[PDB]
Amino acid sequence: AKEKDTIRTEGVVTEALPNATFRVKLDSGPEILAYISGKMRMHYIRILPGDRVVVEITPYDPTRGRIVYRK
Amino acid sequence: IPGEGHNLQEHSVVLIRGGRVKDLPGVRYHIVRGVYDAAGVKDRKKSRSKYGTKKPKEA
RNA sequence: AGGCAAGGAGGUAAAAAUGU
RNA sequence: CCGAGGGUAGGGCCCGUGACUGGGGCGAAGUCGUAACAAGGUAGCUGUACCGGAAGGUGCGGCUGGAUACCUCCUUU
RNA sequence: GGCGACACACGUGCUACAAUGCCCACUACAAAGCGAUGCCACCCGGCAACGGGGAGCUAAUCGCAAAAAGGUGGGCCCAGUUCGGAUUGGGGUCUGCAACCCGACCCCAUGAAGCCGGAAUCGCUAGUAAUCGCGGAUCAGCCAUGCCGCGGUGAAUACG
RNA sequence: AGCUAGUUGGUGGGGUAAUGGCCCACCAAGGCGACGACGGGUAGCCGGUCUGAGAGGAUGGCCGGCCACAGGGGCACUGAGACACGGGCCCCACUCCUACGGGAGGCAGCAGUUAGGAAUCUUCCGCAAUGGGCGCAAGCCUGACGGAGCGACGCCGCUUGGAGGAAGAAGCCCUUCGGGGUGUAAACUCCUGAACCCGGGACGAAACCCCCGACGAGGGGACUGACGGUACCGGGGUAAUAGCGCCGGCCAACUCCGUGCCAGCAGCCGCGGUAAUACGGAGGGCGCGAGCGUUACCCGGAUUCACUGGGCGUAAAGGGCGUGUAGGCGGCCUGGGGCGUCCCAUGUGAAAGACCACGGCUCAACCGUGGGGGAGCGUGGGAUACGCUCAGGCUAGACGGUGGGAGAGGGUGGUGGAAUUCCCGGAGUAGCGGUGAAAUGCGCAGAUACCGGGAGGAACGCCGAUGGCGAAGGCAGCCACCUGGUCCACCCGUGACGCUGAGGCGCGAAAGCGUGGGGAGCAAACCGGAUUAGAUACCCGGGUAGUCCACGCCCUAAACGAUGCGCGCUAGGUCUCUGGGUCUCCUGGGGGCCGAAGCUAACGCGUUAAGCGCGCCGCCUGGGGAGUACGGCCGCAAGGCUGAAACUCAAAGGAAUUGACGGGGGCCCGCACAAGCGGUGGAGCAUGUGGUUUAAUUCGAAGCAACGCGAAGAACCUUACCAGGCCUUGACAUGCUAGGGAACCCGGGUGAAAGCCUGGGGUGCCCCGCGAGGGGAGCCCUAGCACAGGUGCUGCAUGGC
RNA sequence: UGGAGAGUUUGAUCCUGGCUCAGGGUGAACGCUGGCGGCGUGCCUAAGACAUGCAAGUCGUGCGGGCCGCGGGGUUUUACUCCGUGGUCAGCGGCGGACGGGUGAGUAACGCGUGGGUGACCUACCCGGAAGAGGGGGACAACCCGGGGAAACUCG
Ligand SMILES: [Mg+2]
Ligand SMILES: [Mg+2]
Ligand SMILES: [Mg+2]
Ligand SMILES: [Mg+2]
Ligand SMILES: [Mg+2]
Ligand SMILES: [Mg+2]
Ligand SMILES: [Mg+2]
Ligand SMILES: [Mg+2]
Ligand SMILES: [Mg+2]
Ligand SMILES: [Mg+2]
Ligand SMILES: [Mg+2]
Ligand SMILES: [Mg+2]
Ligand SMILES: [Mg+2]
Ligand SMILES: [Mg+2]
Ligand SMILES: [Mg+2]
Ligand SMILES: [Mg+2]
Ligand SMILES: [Mg+2]
Ligand SMILES: [Mg+2]
Ligand SMILES: [Mg+2]
Ligand SMILES: [Mg+2]
Ligand SMILES: [Mg+2]
Ligand SMILES: [Mg+2]
Ligand SMILES: [Mg+2]
Ligand SMILES: [Mg+2]
Ligand SMILES: [Mg+2]
Ligand SMILES: [Mg+2]
Ligand SMILES: [Mg+2]
Ligand SMILES: [Mg+2]
Ligand SMILES: [Mg+2]
Ligand SMILES: [Mg+2]
Ligand SMILES: [Mg+2]
Ligand SMILES: [Mg+2]
Ligand SMILES: [Mg+2]
Ligand SMILES: [Mg+2]
Ligand SMILES: [Mg+2]
Ligand SMILES: [Mg+2]
Ligand SMILES: [Mg+2]
Ligand SMILES: [Mg+2]
Ligand SMILES: [Mg+2]
Ligand SMILES: [Mg+2]
Ligand SMILES: [Mg+2]
Ligand SMILES: [Mg+2]
Ligand SMILES: [Mg+2]
Ligand SMILES: [Mg+2]
Ligand SMILES: [Mg+2]
Ligand SMILES: [Mg+2]
Ligand SMILES: [Mg+2]
Ligand SMILES: [Mg+2]
Ligand SMILES: [Mg+2]
Ligand SMILES: [Mg+2]
Ligand SMILES: [Mg+2]
Ligand SMILES: [Mg+2]
Ligand SMILES: [Mg+2]
Ligand SMILES: [Mg+2]
Ligand SMILES: [Mg+2]
Ligand SMILES: [Mg+2]
Ligand SMILES: [Mg+2]
Ligand SMILES: [Mg+2]
Ligand SMILES: [Mg+2]
Ligand SMILES: [Mg+2]
Ligand SMILES: [Mg+2]
Ligand SMILES: [Mg+2]
Ligand SMILES: [Mg+2]
Ligand SMILES: [Mg+2]
Ligand SMILES: [Mg+2]
Ligand SMILES: [Mg+2]
Ligand SMILES: [Mg+2]
Ligand SMILES: [Mg+2]
Ligand SMILES: [Mg+2]
Ligand SMILES: [Mg+2]
Ligand SMILES: [Mg+2]
Ligand SMILES: [Mg+2]
Ligand SMILES: [Mg+2]
Ligand SMILES: [Mg+2]
Ligand SMILES: [Mg+2]
Ligand SMILES: [Mg+2]
Ligand SMILES: [Mg+2]
Ligand SMILES: [Mg+2]
Ligand SMILES: [Mg+2]
Ligand SMILES: [Mg+2]
Ligand SMILES: [Mg+2]
Ligand SMILES: [Mg+2]
Ligand SMILES: [Mg+2]
Ligand SMILES: [Mg+2]
Ligand SMILES: [Mg+2]
Ligand SMILES: [Mg+2]
Ligand SMILES: [Mg+2]
Ligand SMILES: [Mg+2]
Ligand SMILES: [Mg+2]
Ligand SMILES: [Mg+2]
Ligand SMILES: [Mg+2]
Ligand SMILES: [Mg+2]
Ligand SMILES: [Mg+2]
Ligand SMILES: [Mg+2]
Ligand SMILES: [Mg+2]
Ligand SMILES: [Mg+2]
Ligand SMILES: [Mg+2]
Ligand SMILES: [Mg+2]
Ligand SMILES: [Mg+2]
Ligand SMILES: [Mg+2]
Repeated sequence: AKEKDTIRTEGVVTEALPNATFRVKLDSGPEILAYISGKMRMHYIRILPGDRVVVEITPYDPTRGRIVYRK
Repeated sequence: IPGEGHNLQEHSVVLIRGGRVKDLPGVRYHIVRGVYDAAGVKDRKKSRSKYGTKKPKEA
């Protein structure tokens, strides 16, 4: 079916976990371990804490975000 | 859970199938769809019997 | 004497984490 | 009398749970270093012993799955 | 209008810090290019850029164009200076519809930083480096000190 | 890993159908155990079933046999038979009624209920059959059985038509726009008629019973069907369910769009991070089809537990070595027994199944009949090669003797020098020490360097080897002693005494520990100094435990030849040590190096094989978890041996090959450094860039190989940017549709210009006509279309460069 | 009358090796789809519980007794009475209920399998044969009366 559902909200990069996973605190609030986007990985786009990044977030589990855009 | 979407909730009575999925570590089962709480992956036209989707009524 | 090596030494060898 | 079983006390075993407690596997871009792989920058690995944020280090011994050139003298053809 | 901003940084250049130099005056030697709405001789007006008149070429034939460092004569006399030329005020000239942002050039003035530059670092072995002019191409004009060329003078050193 | 006390054997007895410790009384003290007892876990067992080529591996549902058990646990009674599923007593647990004292129960009989569960059937008909029980018989029972029901739950059979029919309708899909595809598929004509309806209608059932015949044989009679009005037969008679999986590889079958490492798929590999033959859909195709898939389990594939049929140098894997017990294994000749072994005969191997043959259901599945086979085991006879055993002999193996060696073999008692260090004596003085440099450090309270003496520990240079010895661990001064192995020659003796070796005992480097000494050097820890980002480390200066000995324990190791031991075989060359010889050459025994055959994944191994064989032992069974836990054992402790699994990954790994790399090695080279001259960095300016600013300071170029670059010329243009004004088939190309005008020129107004609005002259061409006038070419102009335009994005789609 | 491999460690290879796949099968389950017939087959879990109906009876040719049945009468009747019978009801007796049916909890054991042994045995019914069946007595059910107990039942 492919559901259009996600929230394209931004956030501050709090902390770098392994893989390229980050606890990023959003515009609105809650910090979710957010993993980097595949696209980003492909174009080698690094992130460090102290950044403002676009983070696509799921309806099923609003706890695992996905860092979409290059900052 | 296979298929896109799921009316699967929390207190959902559901049938496991068995068959470890390669990716997710330590997940050795499935939910077979089209039984109890889990329902047919809606409007799959192709590989249906595997997703519990009842044959669509062609006009 | 030079040759070519056999063998003993003696000197060199010792100083290197930063991205897109 | 024997006796299913029960009681009383002691032991063993299994199951359930279990505070607390070890606790390992994985991970693409965590962190700290750089131990190891190129005399990997002090050969390594190795047993043990001691110490250390941590790989580790050092002792002793073991091993090779490790290694030997160039001038300048002396010992001689 | 902006690409030409500008608190800075960095990159390549250019010109300096002078006496082997500087400024002037005379005097000599190239190469290679380039030129017709072009190069522009020569003459006069201009401090000058330039202007006007104007021949010659269509180029080995006329031009550009003087080559510059050089040689000689003259001065300067060791200083922020006759070094150095930025910056800035004025006056011009040109080419273009037009130079405010934002042109080049001339002239008069102004005469800043800079007395050979730290760690570093670059280039180059022969006509090379260094130094000195000249030409082109883009081009109305030119921000070109760039680039591509061309000649002039002309080294040092390479133990290893 | 030990278990056992009615436990083991006896006598006596009881009990029983009967043996018996079955039980008891009394003795005796056994009995079983690594040929794995006891304990734990698990489980009905078998004929069979599946699977496998087979060996085997799984499994024991259904059918047949046997057991056990009928809520759990006892116990008897009755009987031919039970310790008794629908009998009894008792205790327990549960439900049921109770007038609370007490009783009633038992579906693991059929059916059903409920629970648990992914999941499993109808509260069916019948006694007609066959079997059961009873009874003279009639008959009565019979949830045995016969049938029916329900479940695609399996197997098998059949249907969803058949014949024709386009150089190919439509619809859908691809297309490179022609076409292809679906596809003779359909439509349509003809045919046949599953269904369905009407008529008929079973076989299964002839006995039991009665009569004649003796109530015997034998003959005749009469009755009886749950299924079922079913099967089937005759007639009638309509075109009359297709689905599910898959389509990257394995694996049969590909294209498009959606999608963009998302949503998803996945059995593994792995697809998805804008061209997805892997996701989702579409078409198309492939597979099967009343099914098709998935899950789970089993075997298979997996020679991946390897008996057939894997192995152990390096991949997991040889125990650290001895010496041995059990066991396994065993040289040559003769003779018996004949246990193994083979053969023959027969008995057994039930039935079903499975194998074959035929037969019956319209075929088949299914079933029936008949045959055969059969691992095994029993008995009778035989055979003697092998194995076994007993007897005898033999010398090839093994051990022994006589003679002789070689040796760092082991222990013990000594002792000899060098060196270090210290003390003391001298003489002498400003440092020594150390390092890549240094610094702590010690030094005029006189160190270092030097000689004289003493003290003391410890190690044993040269010989020294690539050597020797040992079973390893290991072992080096020299001497003496005790003593181990070992080799040779002699073939003299014994006469198979052999080999291996689970356990066991012994040994077992270093470190460690315990008690006692000893302590020179050294040296963990520790304290200094440096080095450094840090330095718990290398480098230095010290320094304890330890190292040394004695006795006790620990046992590990890269205890490695990473190669278990033995014996036989299968080229040589070579160096070596050490014996023997008629000795510049043979023969033994070690230790190396290169190589035949062979082997080996290769590396390599190669008479000291990792070759060919045989014997015995150990071990392995993917990596990590992990040599970990847990248990057990051992140790005073550290810790050792033993030794998992859950989980987790698709590997981990060996050997080599190509590269890349190296603070490896050699040989080279370049303005690479050096030798030299000149600059850059510093000034100012010129330029380009970063940044920042801005409405925009277009866009690109990024270490070398971006940065006086694209730009070989930004005032406008350029210009790609921004502000604003405007233009829309549009500045530019090729056409349409039409509509009127149309070649061409000059304004005018507005405006910053552009643009917009608008005036006038201004039509000739091909012409036909006397003209009026008409049409079309060229050429623009207006409206909508085909379209242009995009310096707009992707150099990770590209060509070019 | 019998034996197939493939994918995957690497840049590539050979091997070691594991994992995975294709076959077959099942008491299966699940999904999707579903027309019929035959044949089998269907609680693999909780040997958890069980409502209701049946699942083991039968013999009057063992014998007694109750209730009704008719043929008769003795009996006017009302009895009873006598009997053959009819049938049922239990009782006693006899045989069967130990088979058949179920399940797989237990049990790793002579439980099972297999081949034997029994001078250590039994075997109702069935068959083959032999011999027999002479006499006497008795209690107990049913039945009757009497209680107990709420019932079940139960004693005298
Ligand atoms: Mg699929
Ligand atoms: Mg190292
Ligand atoms: Mg160590
Ligand atoms: Mg060492
Ligand atoms: Mg290894
Ligand atoms: Mg620019
Ligand atoms: Mg600077
Ligand atoms: Mg100054
Ligand atoms: Mg000066
Ligand atoms: Mg050169
Ligand atoms: Mg007796
Ligand atoms: Mg006993
Ligand atoms: Mg006794
Ligand atoms: Mg058990
Ligand atoms: Mg069991
Ligand atoms: Mg079994
Ligand atoms: Mg059975
Ligand atoms: Mg029960
Ligand atoms: Mg009971
Ligand atoms: Mg019982
Ligand atoms: Mg019974
Ligand atoms: Mg009983
Ligand atoms: Mg029993
Ligand atoms: Mg019952
Ligand atoms: Mg039942
Ligand atoms: Mg139910
Ligand atoms: Mg349920
Ligand atoms: Mg049934
Ligand atoms: Mg009936
Ligand atoms: Mg019968
Ligand atoms: Mg009767
Ligand atoms: Mg009945
Ligand atoms: Mg039946
Ligand atoms: Mg059927
Ligand atoms: Mg189904
Ligand atoms: Mg047809
Ligand atoms: Mg017809
Ligand atoms: Mg009919
Ligand atoms: Mg049709
Ligand atoms: Mg294919
Ligand atoms: Mg696939
Ligand atoms: Mg697809
Ligand atoms: Mg199936
Ligand atoms: Mg196998
Ligand atoms: Mg083998
Ligand atoms: Mg193997
Ligand atoms: Mg190994
Ligand atoms: Mg060994
Ligand atoms: Mg031995
Ligand atoms: Mg022996
Ligand atoms: Mg023999
Ligand atoms: Mg023997
Ligand atoms: Mg048979
Ligand atoms: Mg048969
Ligand atoms: Mg037939
Ligand atoms: Mg003998
Ligand atoms: Mg001897
Ligand atoms: Mg001797
Ligand atoms: Mg002294
Ligand atoms: Mg002899
Ligand atoms: Mg003899
Ligand atoms: Mg041993
Ligand atoms: Mg020691
Ligand atoms: Mg020291
Ligand atoms: Mg220190
Ligand atoms: Mg320090
Ligand atoms: Mg030290
Ligand atoms: Mg000690
Ligand atoms: Mg030791
Ligand atoms: Mg070694
Ligand atoms: Mg060793
Ligand atoms: Mg080893
Ligand atoms: Mg051994
Ligand atoms: Mg030796
Ligand atoms: Mg030799
Ligand atoms: Mg060969
Ligand atoms: Mg060799
Ligand atoms: Mg040799
Ligand atoms: Mg081998
Ligand atoms: Mg250990
Ligand atoms: Mg322990
Ligand atoms: Mg390797
Ligand atoms: Mg240089
Ligand atoms: Mg460059
Ligand atoms: Mg390219
Ligand atoms: Mg780019
Ligand atoms: Mg690997
Ligand atoms: Mg791979
Ligand atoms: Mg690969
Ligand atoms: Mg049926
Ligand atoms: Mg059951
Ligand atoms: Mg009766
Ligand atoms: Mg039975
Ligand atoms: Mg049943
Ligand atoms: Mg047991
Ligand atoms: Mg037996
Ligand atoms: Mg036995
Ligand atoms: Mg038997
Ligand atoms: Mg009886
Ligand atoms: Mg009597």
